[PDB]
Amino acid sequence: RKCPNVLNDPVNVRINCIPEQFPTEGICAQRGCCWRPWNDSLIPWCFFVDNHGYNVQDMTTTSIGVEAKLNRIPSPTLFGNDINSVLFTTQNQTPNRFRFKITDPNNRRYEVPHQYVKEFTGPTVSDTLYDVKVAQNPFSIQVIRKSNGKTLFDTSIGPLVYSDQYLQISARLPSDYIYGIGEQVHKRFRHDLSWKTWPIFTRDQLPGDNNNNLYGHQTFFMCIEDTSGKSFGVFLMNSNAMEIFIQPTPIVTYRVTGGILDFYILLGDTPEQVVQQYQQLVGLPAMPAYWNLGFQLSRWNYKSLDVVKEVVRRNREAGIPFDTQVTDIDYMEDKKDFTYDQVAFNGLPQFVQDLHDHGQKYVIILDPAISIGRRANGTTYATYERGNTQHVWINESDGSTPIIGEVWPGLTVYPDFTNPNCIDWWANECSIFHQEVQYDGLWIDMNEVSSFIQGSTKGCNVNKLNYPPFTPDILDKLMYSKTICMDAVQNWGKQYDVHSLYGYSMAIATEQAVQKVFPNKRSFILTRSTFAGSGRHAAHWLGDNTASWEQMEWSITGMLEFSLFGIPLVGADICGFVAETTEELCRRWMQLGAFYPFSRNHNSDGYEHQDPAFFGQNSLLVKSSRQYLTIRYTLLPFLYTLFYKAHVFGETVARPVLHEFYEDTNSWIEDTEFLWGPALLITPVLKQGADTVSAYIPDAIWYDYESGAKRPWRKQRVDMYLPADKIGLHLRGGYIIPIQEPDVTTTASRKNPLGLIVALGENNTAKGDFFWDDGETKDTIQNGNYILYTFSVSNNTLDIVCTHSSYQEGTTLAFQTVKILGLTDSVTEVRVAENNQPMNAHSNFTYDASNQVLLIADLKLNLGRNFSVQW
Ligand SMILES: *[C@@H]1O[C@H](CO)[C@@H](O[C@@H]2O[C@H](CO)[C@@H](O[C@@H]3O[C@H](CO)[C@@H](O)[C@H](O[C@H]4O[C@H](CO)[C@@H](O)[C@H](O)[C@@H]4O)[C@@H]3O)[C@H](O)[C@H]2NC(C)=O)[C@H](O)[C@H]1NC(C)=O
Ligand SMILES: *[C@@H]1O[C@H](CO)[C@@H](O[C@@H]2O[C@H](CO)[C@@H](O)[C@H](O)[C@H]2NC(C)=O)[C@H](O)[C@H]1NC(C)=O
Ligand SMILES: *[C@@H]1O[C@H](CO)[C@@H](O)[C@H](O)[C@H]1NC(C)=O
Ligand SMILES: *[C@@H]1O[C@H](CO)[C@@H](O)[C@H](O)[C@H]1NC(C)=O
Ligand SMILES: [Cl-]
Repeated sequence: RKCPNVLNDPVNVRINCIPEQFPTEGICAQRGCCWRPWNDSLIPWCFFVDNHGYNVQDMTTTSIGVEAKLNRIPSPTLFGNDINSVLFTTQNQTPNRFRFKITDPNNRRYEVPHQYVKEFTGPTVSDTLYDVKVAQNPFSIQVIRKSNGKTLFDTSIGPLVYSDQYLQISARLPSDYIYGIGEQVHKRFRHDLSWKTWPIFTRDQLPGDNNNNLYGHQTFFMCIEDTSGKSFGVFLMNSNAMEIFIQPTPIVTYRVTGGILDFYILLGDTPEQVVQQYQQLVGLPAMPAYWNLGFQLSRWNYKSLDVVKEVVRRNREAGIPFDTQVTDIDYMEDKKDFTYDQVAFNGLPQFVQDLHDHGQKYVIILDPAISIGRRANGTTYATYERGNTQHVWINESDGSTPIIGEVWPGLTVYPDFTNPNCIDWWANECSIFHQEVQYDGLWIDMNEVSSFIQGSTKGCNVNKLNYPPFTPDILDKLMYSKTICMDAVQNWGKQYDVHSLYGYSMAIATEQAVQKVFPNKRSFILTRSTFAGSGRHAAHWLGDNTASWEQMEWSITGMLEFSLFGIPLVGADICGFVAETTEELCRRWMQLGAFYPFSRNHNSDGYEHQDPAFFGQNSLLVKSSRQYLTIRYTLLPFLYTLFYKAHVFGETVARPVLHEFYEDTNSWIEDTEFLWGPALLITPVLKQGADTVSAYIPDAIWYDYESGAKRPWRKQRVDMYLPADKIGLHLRGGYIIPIQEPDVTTTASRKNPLGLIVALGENNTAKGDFFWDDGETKDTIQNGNYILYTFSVSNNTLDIVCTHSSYQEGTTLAFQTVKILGLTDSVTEVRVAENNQPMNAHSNFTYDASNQVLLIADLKLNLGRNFSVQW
């Protein structure tokens, strides 16, 4: 009896027993599964029922959870090499965090050498939010929210399959609303449940309208259980190539090509809390330098320093705020790291001095792969000589011959960033180069790792690693496609196991380079490839996008997913990397892009210039771009405080509407607009030819940003008028945000007067806060060298409370302007008290009753002190 008892079984709960090929009766019979072909090709024709799996043999309680020996039910194999006996272990890590793993007690299988996640042995946790039930015949696990008895994660729906190069487990989930998994192009933030496959294996590929695995390896996803906001997260700690399959019910199935099963289930009262718990586990995001938040200009192939200078000149002339000039691989001599082109980039050091004189920053690209060739003068490439002497390279399977691939400079060897000696070499290369070219930050690219020859110069050995028995739906269906051989050797292990950790290890390595090059500074690291917890070391951008309306639209989902992944400094190539942009598209994308946490206009090789001033000093594009970038720069104290909260508490920066308005099921699918923290709603034009956007307005009071006027919209879908020069910007009632008088660089804006915008809620209250430090020193938060404020308004009294003050230079700044929105009662008098001394009349205010706005001007409320302001 291989089949269910009823002839018309529930099809949505069929678990595919022939996941990898078109279903045939013979293969189904040979695998011992149930054959029932269907109306279509979405529903499985061959499925498992209870034919495969494991039984519990012995189970005992430990001080921190459970341990069960599992024995395999003696059925036919799927892909060979079954592990007959397996050890199931659980850990009640915190009240919100549950962990289980399934290992081989007789063979120490590959485990991810994560540099943050720690060994756990205690302390024993008395009151957990989760209950865990383990069924014995067959083996299954149920994770239950104790408060309402709701099962969150239920594996009894399918078998445990555990074999050397194929691991499989499924879980039924309690709601139809799931978010996360990457890096792929999802198009929609909320997951399509209709039989979708998501492959995960770091890969250099242009994002497009398909399910390809792209640059990062992110298994995390979360699920909102109900309108209460209760939510949970599922994280698999495994870096092997895999597929995540989603079907209606919903059921999620993992199909993984190696390693162990090591799952974390994370409970939260809200979706934001789930994300916070996730970051608590894998590592809180790095605090960026304040300048990282400035607008960046960039393109592949400016071709000469003369062109770079002209681009800089024209955008300065237009008054485009921008902190940073980025230079791509053309700055190098013949695309070799740690060189610059003495011909086309003659005078580069003096150009960097000019940037620095204008208070601007210079960022360079670095690729991991090192040329095996000579320099242009015929001399040895010292970077390679020194790498050879230090034995820093990834080796062939022989464990002694460096593997040769190909990238930009030609044939290349690959640093093993997991090797301590390689980290030192790299730090030393960055330091040597910084004496020649005084760059301020680093963009680390092609670190999947990418290769333009398949596997290596010698091809690949035909073995089980380069050609596994199960191949997930990865692009090309070939493990070593666009990368190095699976049997290549690193300090952390075989490429088969550690491939997806290359970008992760390189960011760690480059973080240590930064500490050598810029002692005790944050600098900037932008990475292409990421793994779980990469946000602790770097920023990310969505990679090599295209100049189309669709790609602009999809960038919001892309951004939001990385927020979930705890990589808050994220954005897309504004105006589009591949292809020529149009004036309309670039103007719209500049508006939206001013509100990416990471804001950079970047262009591919050979297409027309798309920096803002190129469209004309008097263009509508320059005017619109200058205006929204000035708004961005004005809001940087607010944005920066969000990054402080991400770094310390795991809160998101660019935030899904769902995170604030989960009580409203309309927010569950909302992905064409987003929030900065809880307080600012950004609604872009995303369709060619449009001056009107169908927008969902959540259940809050909203004030138009530019005019302060209350919108007559609440908890409704509106047709928002947004003509050519307008993007939708609304402030939410109940929040107080800090601002600073803007300038064209953050270097200048940081010296300017501060202000506060109070957007009053329904009961005329509001709250918020403000973090301020030197903007650059690593560990200011750890060492307590910062200023911290809370703000609170009720009944026409603003309280400004300094809860921490240990940054003397911050003290030279002052709040000089207070704006109150939605103020319904007239103002007779404004009074100010400092440090609980008596109130003095303040004469400079304007009460606009038509607009309900109170402007209080010419204040001098110095940072470091407490104030009260009454109207
Ligand atoms: C902002 O200012 C407004 C004034 O415009 C101010 O409103 C007042 O608040 C108090 C509450 O602190 C109200 O007093 C309550 O009145 C209701 C009847 O209307 C009673 O039910 C309440 O008694 C209960 O609660 C007490 C505890 O507060 C218990 O001791 C008692 O046994 C009862 O359980 C209570 O007396 C007052 O009526 C209003 N006035 C007006 C005009 O509405 C408001 O509190 C201020 N808001 C903030 C944020 O501070
Ligand atoms: C890759 O191959 C090189 C040898 O070509 C290995 O280099 C050794 O590195 C250690 C330092 O850690 C030296 O003490 C040895 O002398 C080196 N061996 C030789 C023969 O030069 C390197 O360890 C290999 N890397 C990996 C991870 O396999
Ligand atoms: C598929 O089959 C079932 C009964 O076997 C039927 O209810 C359903 O309508 C069929 N699907 C279609 C679209 O014909
Ligand atoms: C007060 O407002 C007036 C009106 O603009 C202005 O001229 C004056 O300089 C302001 N500032 C101070 C500090 O009083
Ligand atoms: Cl810095």
